[PDB]
Amino acid sequence: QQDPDPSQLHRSSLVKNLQNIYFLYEGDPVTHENVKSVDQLLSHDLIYNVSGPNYDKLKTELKNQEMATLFKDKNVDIYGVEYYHLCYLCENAERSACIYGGVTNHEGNHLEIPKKIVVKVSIDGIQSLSFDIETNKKMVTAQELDYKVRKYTIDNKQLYTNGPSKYETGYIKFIPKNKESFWFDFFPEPEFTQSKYLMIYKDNETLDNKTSQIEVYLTTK
Amino acid sequence: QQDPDPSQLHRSSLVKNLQNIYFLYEGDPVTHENVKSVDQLLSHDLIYNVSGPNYDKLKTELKNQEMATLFKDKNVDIYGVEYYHLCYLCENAERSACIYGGVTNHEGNHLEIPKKIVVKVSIDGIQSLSFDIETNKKMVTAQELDYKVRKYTIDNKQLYTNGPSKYETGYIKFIPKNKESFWFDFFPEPEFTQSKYLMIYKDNETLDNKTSQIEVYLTTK
Amino acid sequence: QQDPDPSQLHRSSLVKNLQNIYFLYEGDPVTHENVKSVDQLLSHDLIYNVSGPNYDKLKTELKNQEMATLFKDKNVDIYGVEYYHLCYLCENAERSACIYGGVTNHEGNHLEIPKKIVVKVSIDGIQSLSFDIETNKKMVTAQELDYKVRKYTIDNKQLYTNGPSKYETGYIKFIPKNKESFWFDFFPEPEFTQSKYLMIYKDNETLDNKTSQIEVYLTTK
Amino acid sequence: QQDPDPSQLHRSSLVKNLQNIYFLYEGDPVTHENVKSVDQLLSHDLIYNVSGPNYDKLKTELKNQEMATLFKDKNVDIYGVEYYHLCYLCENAERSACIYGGVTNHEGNHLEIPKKIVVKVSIDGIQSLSFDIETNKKMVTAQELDYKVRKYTIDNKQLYTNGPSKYETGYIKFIPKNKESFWFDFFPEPEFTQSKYLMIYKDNETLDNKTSQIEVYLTTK
Repeated sequence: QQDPDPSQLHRSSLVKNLQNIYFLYEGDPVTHENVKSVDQLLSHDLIYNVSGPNYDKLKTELKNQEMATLFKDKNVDIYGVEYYHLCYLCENAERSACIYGGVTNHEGNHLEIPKKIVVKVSIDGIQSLSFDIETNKKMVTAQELDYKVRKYTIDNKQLYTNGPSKYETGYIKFIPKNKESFWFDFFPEPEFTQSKYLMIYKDNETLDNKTSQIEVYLTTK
Repeated sequence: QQDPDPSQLHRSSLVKNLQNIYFLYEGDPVTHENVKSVDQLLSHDLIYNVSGPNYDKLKTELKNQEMATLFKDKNVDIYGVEYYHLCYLCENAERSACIYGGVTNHEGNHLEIPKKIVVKVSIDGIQSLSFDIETNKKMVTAQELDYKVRKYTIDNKQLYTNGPSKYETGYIKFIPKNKESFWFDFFPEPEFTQSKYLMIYKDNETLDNKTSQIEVYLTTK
Repeated sequence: QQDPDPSQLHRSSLVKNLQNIYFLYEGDPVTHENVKSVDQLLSHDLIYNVSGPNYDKLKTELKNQEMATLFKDKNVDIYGVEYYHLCYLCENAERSACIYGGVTNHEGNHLEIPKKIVVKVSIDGIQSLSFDIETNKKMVTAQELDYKVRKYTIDNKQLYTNGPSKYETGYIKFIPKNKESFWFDFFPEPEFTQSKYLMIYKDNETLDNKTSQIEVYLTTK
Repeated sequence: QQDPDPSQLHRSSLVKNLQNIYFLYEGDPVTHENVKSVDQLLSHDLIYNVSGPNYDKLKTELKNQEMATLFKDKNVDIYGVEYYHLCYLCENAERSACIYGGVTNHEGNHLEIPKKIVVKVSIDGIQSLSFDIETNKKMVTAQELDYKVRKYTIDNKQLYTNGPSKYETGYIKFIPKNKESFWFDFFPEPEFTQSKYLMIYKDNETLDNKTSQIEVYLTTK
């Protein structure tokens, strides 16, 4: 998925209700360890009886029925950026949260020593700096890492606010060692929803954290 | 409103998902001072551009169009028990909260010193102890008084928990000076939703707090 | 009930999307004979696996838990005014229909030949129209008779159109023999929902069709 | 669409509620000629003030923001398989219908005489039948042609029933003179929703009806 050409990046200043992007990235992510599914709603999601602040039932929509049946009877670890508005999990659940992807096998995936990852960060075409992020998994979802990056960038250089952004465009690029690199745009469409926007994590793309690489590109104005 | 015949109270051991009542009275209420509505969905509701931890638009459903148009353009104070599940306010709002009633005119309703109200509590027929709640309004909603009552007994007598209750039945009774006593059952029907249950606050019933009385009847059954 | 003051009646000229009331009463009602409930979502409702043009699951919301368990294991006949928008039944049902009340015991309730009931229509204080409706039930819901009456004047006197009504106010008055008269206002509040408006049927009010009388009062403009 | 691998096809006998695919193709399609969008909910959709039975507001979801804006101000023709369950268009619309794609420019896309297209059907490896479908458009969406192929095989060869299908697997393959051939699975995943399934039409794929071929492949258990 070679890189976006300028015109291909969503312009933050046309976005309406941009704060709903901020709330996803400024808050805490959903994280659970050594859990196993207890039901599913469609054939391509799995439902977990886990709890966090604001929820006690968590649904994740994966790539298709084959990925879901895969993880269904497996103890896994989860790390997702959740939403509530338009989250659908069970007719009787009043405190549910939803994510896409963020699923990995627990058995064996744990790192005693946490791998630190360099985040090369560019602005208006020049590298302005970098920062490290850390993960405890040998094989991590690209989602878990895109979040740690945006959370840091939000609180350190105001990537998102409860309001307008400073940057016009932005995307994060995951350059695996092995195949095709791939990117995510930091801004949604003018009129969007948190659930449609997060579909970027639905592919459950997981990648070797010792070998991969992370680049971020932003523009001002 | 004749007091509950015993076969008229809801049995807690029959409630599915009773923990959803717990979250309502254990968490903080929604409060705003001297605010004005900015819109409405239906004729009997009012929408406020106000914020709290998980929302930034708040809707109150009042008794009928009459009552909503009565407060529509007034500066009011809001004291309410809010819900998110099944809360509908606007097609574009992704961070909404909803309540029933809880509205009092702001201007001239403030007490300079809080008024204590004695709350008598009975368990299996015996007067077991009294505690006080407080309010800053001369005219307060039964709702504000009911929430403070239930918050205090959830954290001190374990009225509710994330799971079953010590108690089989319970209700709170208001005895106004000027008129008819009324009461609210502390447990919903077996299969309920928080929005349906909170409708006890829809009529926006308000009391003179200097002269109101509160009694609570709980059974251990 | 006390007959309505003109100030109590809703002015149709104030209604937004009045055409939503038209579709309810121009369309076929939902009817089924000798059936029994198979489930329920909440305690005040009953679900029937019965079919019509556009649905294969039908939910009826009754007065309270008491009334729903009263009819839960009985063979009943159903006669309702249904809606789709905001109809909630089951997470797995994509073709649902919803009504309020309209439920009657089937055993012994059928009449050999239809019982005709006269409907007196006053327009602006002058009663120069009479028409009949008929039912196959000895104890019929007000709902059934009311649909009957509104369907007839929608097509005969243009009570409703896909647009405004030539009538400003209008209401139907049921007059039982033995007990209390009561009425339904033909127009809803300015901004409403079909689900909200149809609650006039939730109490499942049933009467003797041999003896009950019907009057309708409309005002032009 | 690389032609399907036998393991890539969805087996109809695993599907829960296959009748919900049946009602989409046995029912009439939504068709409108020379209409112009009027609004939009999200950037990738367009809403049309058009009617049909059961609806008076129609929404189509296209590929993305660029596609909605391409047709936004255009007079277009619409031909789509509509759904109601989980269709959202507006907070005030109680009668809406939704589709994916199905949009073609109106201007000079019409044909004096319907183009007749021969449909090649194979069943378990042998081509046992050919029938004709027809379109009035020069450039027609694949959606429109699939609808006609399917309405035909439902009514004549039992492709779908209010119950299971006579076929275990099924797909339709489109072969455009020029570029890449593509195909659609006649069957959904086991637990599905109509809304998710119909996304096979979201990309609004369109082809020249004079030079595109339709081929149908079915297997029995």
